[PDB]
Amino acid sequence: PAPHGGILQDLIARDALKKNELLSEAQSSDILVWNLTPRQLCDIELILNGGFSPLTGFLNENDYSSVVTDSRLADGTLWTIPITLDVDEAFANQIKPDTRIALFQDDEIPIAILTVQDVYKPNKTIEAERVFRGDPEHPAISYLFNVAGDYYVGGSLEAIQLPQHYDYPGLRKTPAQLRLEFQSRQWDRVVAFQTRNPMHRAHRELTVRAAREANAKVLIHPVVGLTKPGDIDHHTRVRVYQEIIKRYPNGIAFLSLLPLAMRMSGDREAVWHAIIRKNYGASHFIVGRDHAGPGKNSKGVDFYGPYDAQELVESYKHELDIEVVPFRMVTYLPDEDRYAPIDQIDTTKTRTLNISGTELRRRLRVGGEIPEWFSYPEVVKILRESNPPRPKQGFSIVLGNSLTVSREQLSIALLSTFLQFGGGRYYKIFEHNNKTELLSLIQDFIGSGSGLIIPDQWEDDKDSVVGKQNVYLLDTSSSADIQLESADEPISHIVQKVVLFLEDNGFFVF
Amino acid sequence: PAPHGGILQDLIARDALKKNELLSEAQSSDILVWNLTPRQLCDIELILNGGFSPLTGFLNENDYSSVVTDSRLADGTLWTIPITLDVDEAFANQIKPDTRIALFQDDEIPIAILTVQDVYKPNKTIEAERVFRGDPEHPAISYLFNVAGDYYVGGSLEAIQLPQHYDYPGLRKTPAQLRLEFQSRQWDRVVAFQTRNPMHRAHRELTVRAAREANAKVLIHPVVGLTKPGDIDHHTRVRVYQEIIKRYPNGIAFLSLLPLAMRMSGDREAVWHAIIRKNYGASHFIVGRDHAGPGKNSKGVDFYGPYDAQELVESYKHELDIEVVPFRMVTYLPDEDRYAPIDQIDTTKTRTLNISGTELRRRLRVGGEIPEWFSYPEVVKILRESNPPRPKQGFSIVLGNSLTVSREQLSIALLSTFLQFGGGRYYKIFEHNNKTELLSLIQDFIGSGSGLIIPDQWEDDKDSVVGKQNVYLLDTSSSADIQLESADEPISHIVQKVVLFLEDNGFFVF
Amino acid sequence: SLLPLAMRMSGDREAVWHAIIRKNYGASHFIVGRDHAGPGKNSKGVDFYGPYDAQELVESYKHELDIEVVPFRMVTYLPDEDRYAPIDQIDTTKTRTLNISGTELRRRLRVGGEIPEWFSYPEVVKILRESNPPRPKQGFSIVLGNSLTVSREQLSIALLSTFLQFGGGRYYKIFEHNNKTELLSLIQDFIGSGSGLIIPDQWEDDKDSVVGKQNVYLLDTSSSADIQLESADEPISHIVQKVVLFLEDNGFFVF
Ligand SMILES: Nc1ncnc2c1ncn2[C@@H]1O[C@H](COP(=O)(O)OS(=O)(=O)O)[C@@H](O)[C@H]1O
Ligand SMILES: Nc1ncnc2c1ncn2[C@@H]1O[C@H](COP(=O)(O)OS(=O)(=O)O)[C@@H](O)[C@H]1O
Ligand SMILES: Nc1ncnc2c1ncn2[C@@H]1O[C@H](COP(=O)(O)OS(=O)(=O)O)[C@@H](O)[C@H]1O
Ligand SMILES: [Ca+2]
Ligand SMILES: [Ca+2]
Ligand SMILES: [Ca+2]
Ligand SMILES: [Ca+2]
Ligand SMILES: [Ca+2]
Ligand SMILES: [Ca+2]
Ligand SMILES: [Ca+2]
Ligand SMILES: [Ca+2]
Ligand SMILES: [Mg+2]
Ligand SMILES: [Mg+2]
Ligand code: NA
Ligand code: NA
Ligand code: NA
Ligand code: NA
Ligand code: NA
Ligand code: NA
Ligand code: NA
Ligand code: NA
Ligand code: NA
Ligand code: NA
Ligand code: NA
Ligand code: NA
Ligand code: NA
Ligand code: NA
Ligand code: NA
Repeated sequence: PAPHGGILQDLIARDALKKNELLSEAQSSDILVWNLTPRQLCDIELILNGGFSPLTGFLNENDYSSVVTDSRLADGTLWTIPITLDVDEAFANQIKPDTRIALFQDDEIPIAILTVQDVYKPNKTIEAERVFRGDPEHPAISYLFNVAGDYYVGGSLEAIQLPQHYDYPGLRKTPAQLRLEFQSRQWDRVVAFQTRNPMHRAHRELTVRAAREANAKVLIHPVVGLTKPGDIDHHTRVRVYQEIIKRYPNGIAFLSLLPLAMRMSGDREAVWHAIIRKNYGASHFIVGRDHAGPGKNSKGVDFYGPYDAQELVESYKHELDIEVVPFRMVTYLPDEDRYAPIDQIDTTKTRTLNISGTELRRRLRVGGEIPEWFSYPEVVKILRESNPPRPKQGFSIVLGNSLTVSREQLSIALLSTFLQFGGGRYYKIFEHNNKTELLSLIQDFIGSGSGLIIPDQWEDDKDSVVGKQNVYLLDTSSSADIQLESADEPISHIVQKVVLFLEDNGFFVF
Repeated sequence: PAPHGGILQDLIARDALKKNELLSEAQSSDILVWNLTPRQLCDIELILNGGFSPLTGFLNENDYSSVVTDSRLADGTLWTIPITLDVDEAFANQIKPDTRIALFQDDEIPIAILTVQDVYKPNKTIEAERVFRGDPEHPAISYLFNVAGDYYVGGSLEAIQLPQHYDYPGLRKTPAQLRLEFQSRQWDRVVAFQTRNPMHRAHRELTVRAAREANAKVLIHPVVGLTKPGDIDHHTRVRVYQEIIKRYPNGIAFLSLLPLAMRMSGDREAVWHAIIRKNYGASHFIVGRDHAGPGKNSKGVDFYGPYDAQELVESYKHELDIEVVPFRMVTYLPDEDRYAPIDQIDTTKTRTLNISGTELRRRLRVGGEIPEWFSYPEVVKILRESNPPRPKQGFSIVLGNSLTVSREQLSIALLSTFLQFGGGRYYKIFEHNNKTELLSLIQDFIGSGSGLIIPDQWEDDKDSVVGKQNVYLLDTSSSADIQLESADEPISHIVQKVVLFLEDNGFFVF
Repeated sequence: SLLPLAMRMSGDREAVWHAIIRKNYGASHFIVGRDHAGPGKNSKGVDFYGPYDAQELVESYKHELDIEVVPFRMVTYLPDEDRYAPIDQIDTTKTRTLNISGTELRRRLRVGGEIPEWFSYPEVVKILRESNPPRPKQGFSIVLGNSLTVSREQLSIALLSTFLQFGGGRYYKIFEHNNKTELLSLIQDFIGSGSGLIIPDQWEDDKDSVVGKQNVYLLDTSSSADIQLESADEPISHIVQKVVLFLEDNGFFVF
């Protein structure tokens, strides 16, 4: 289908002959420079390659507000997610319209030249409410208030080069490249499958059903740009995708990585995803249950209805110009050993089975055995390997402040005690001295599977520098993960409590 | 048998009622304090519990020189290894005879009070030559010149408490305790087996043959104090011993950990070991091939003859007062599936098999399969788990100084590249900034199995702070582990060389 | 001992007959279980015979059969006790039973399912699977319907080349029958041999009887086509995908 807006805005192609010139300007000592934030690197790449057609830069206030309140660009073009260049007051103050800014990656690789149209201060509360539904726990809202700059810079782009990537060079196909891929294969019907999670059996069946329904080839188009916090890293997922793609009949599916930065904006994002997939050459786009939805908030309430996305996409059906293949909950049928859309069964006459993502991590963290019917063996192997069970996970024991015993001797005791257990885990007494360059290394070790014994707490002003993952506090306080009887409890006693606690949480298995 | 010298010098028992008094003196702000070095903690524990009877302190110059040149204490008592308290000039200068020094552990736990008899400066060259045979690569000689203090402090001890240990509290039996152990069991004949390596099938057979020859019960008495550099840590070995002990018939063997600090002094040490085991209650002591020997030097020549220890022990036979069970090379007999002393076979009429320690590590480092005949499965499992094969080992790539390319970009490229391989390894770009507190952490990560990408070298003055284990240098230099074509070689090229190098060395397996 | 008898599946009458035959052969006792010699149910789901008609009939001729009959009621499996037993001496709900009818049995055999260790011996199932292989090892035919407007020659080649890339030990062949019964009668032979046949044309209705309909699928725009096409001139790659996915859905292909 024709790219959204009618013209694929591949600016790399467009500006080719200005490459050298733009590059010179980008590195001229006079031009103002802004180093792109991670999400911005994702967005900038989708803008320059045509993935965000008709966009050709970051939204000015006129187009931005029109998207917030109208799900459309100022000219009426259907567009639900605002793509803006967020900066800080300090930087915002150095620019005026007509100004040319050089956009860099890692304060080293010049990506593009942005010609300023305007500099405004968005009302983040409206964007949060109208665009992401207002809930403060929503991933896009939390980003908007805690990471995003408070000033947006609307302006047009001139491409120097797409952001740099050293992993999967062959797989990050651009819209132009994907289209050629499909053509060389004479693929004129292609249903695209969005995803940010590893694909299990349900998904494989879902995608094949779609290929059959639409009479089209399958395009696995996963997001490797930025997804929901806590998601499985993309490297692991790519390994999973490349593995599961082999379960499809020969020459029916194609894999391509999408460097998109999701907002987990349920229904709006679904519309957005469809527009993006259309730009990339897809003729069909799948939209299953809770598409692009971030689940429930701490109160247990849904951020979106399980089918809001489908409803929203349905209402823009006649102007999306890409056919949507909707799916209802796809579940497992024990008694028949096969999956099927929930909308064509039940009646109690048939029993179903479903292993939610939650329950999935549990087995992964507890060494549980994931059902042969749920996912392929090769896939679980890859997953377990990236997210090992507790007995192979790292951790830290922080000797609380209330501790009255010798921190030095208690540290040694714990070290010697853990050492006798064996199991391949590496241990270390870790003195941070409140130095962030040491604090920031704590999760690195934990990530490496090592066990750390930290004799002292770090000042509260630095608590943010350390990831709380698998970090336990040994203290007399009520907020201690491992609570002590008294501040001067004898070491052997404290040691037994720490050992049994870790044993109870699966870190040790005898 | 009667402890060496006739009286078990269990000073903990002797000084019991002086415990409180000595403890008060040890913590009095006026007394001079010396914090025991690791090897000293091992020695101090063997002196205070009677393991070094008749010793009751660290050798004065008179007894020390008598041992260096006579293998005897000044009074004629047979004693081959000099046990001295080595300190530095600074400390030596603050003490005179009659002075009382407080000996601490971890500058916190008072171990004993030493009454000074003299302070002398030993001729380390003589001790090295007469006691350890002179070769500069010999472990005891390298320690003597690079770790030991240049001043010795002879003097008598008054025990406050044995050095603190939080691991294996039940297994570190003292001579008095072991003797009681044997008695409660009515064991009047016990053959002790010394060791610093994990026990394999050959050893199990060796020890059983001994039990049968001597008509005595078996005492597995391994060293957990200090052995040969590069040896398997004692925690792993203890796990191995506890595991292999189960392959003995019920109630024939006893396990006890010896906190001895070996000197790897072949024959002399053998004599010493025998004296030590006698003090501990053994009636028999095994002495196999190259007992307490450190193998060969870099030139391939033996530090000791494979049977020097046996010869030396034999010549002191009538005064050791503990029976020695000598063994010749115990090897494997394929054709008969069983081990046997080499002195009672060969003749070519029978083919043998032997997997030297060298070859042993190779399989462990290469994921090789260790023969069912060589060692028990449960044992190899424990070993592999502590010394994982290359595909699970950590490593570091240091971007050499000659590097002309962007260290920042080359770092990211390597990171992104390693990340796509998967396999449970954790990676990190590690910037040390020449800070030893960061440098000293490098081997910790490697030990944790992680892969580090270090963008810059560390000044040569700090090279000692980093263990060279699995640390590779990427440079154009000839001394580079991974040699580059030119300092400005393009990244993708450098990346391929690094990947293929690591792949060739087993770190990556596809 | 093998009995070269030609059954009539005549339930109760046949049971009487069987007993007479076994008596002639030297037996002193003859077993008569549930639905003995019965052909199950008809297309409407109704029984051809009562599950115990045979037993009743045999019982009424008891005094003149001169061979003793050992009657049995439904013998079923007892999970909780791991053992089988006549249904007439249990139930009461106090005990849970289990029964894998013959129907369900073929299903696993055709779907590669795993037959329970309690149901049959391993050595037996092995022999059965080997004689009645699962779909992924079964043969089949795709008949290019008459309504087909595309090049039958090119569509045949496409299907052949497509199936060939899957691998799995199956042998494929474009099979031209030319309405010759000597060729038609060979179709099931190949299917029986596990081979996959691509047949470019239908055979005249007057010969349809010469071919066993087993695993023979019709690719056509008609409603009676096993694999229904959108249009008679649907482009080949499209038709190929439909045929592949259909066969994949019916277990002939597994990836
Ligand atoms: N059980 C299911 N039934 C129907 N659709 C599903 C099911 N699971 C996942 N999907 C669909 O698969 C696509 C991607 O799934 P996910 O990676 O989990 O999440 S999402 O954030 O990319 O939407 C979405 O269209 C989603 O709705
Ligand atoms: N193959 C062997 N034949 C005879 N004796 C052996 C053999 N292997 C080991 N031993 C003996 O076992 C004891 C301890 O062995 P090791 O742990 O390797 O080294 S040692 O430094 O403690 O002697 C020593 O008496 C040694 O000589
Ligand atoms: N579950 C069962 N309980 C009692 N009898 C059975 C059962 N299954 C089979 N039988 C008996 O076994 C004999 C032969 O069984 P089948 O081969 O299945 O069928 S039959 O056509 O020869 O009767 C018959 O007497 C039949 O009634
Ligand atoms: Ca703000
Ligand atoms: Ca819900
Ligand atoms: Ca108290
Ligand atoms: Ca010196
Ligand atoms: Ca030799
Ligand atoms: Ca050059
Ligand atoms: Ca019935
Ligand atoms: Ca047509
Ligand atoms: Mg890129
Ligand atoms: Mg101790
Ligand atoms: Na179009
Ligand atoms: Na930089
Ligand atoms: Na359609
Ligand atoms: Na809703
Ligand atoms: Na349209
Ligand atoms: Na618990
Ligand atoms: Na201290
Ligand atoms: Na000399
Ligand atoms: Na004897
Ligand atoms: Na010699
Ligand atoms: Na004696
Ligand atoms: Na090589
Ligand atoms: Na009836
Ligand atoms: Na009769
Ligand atoms: Na179906």
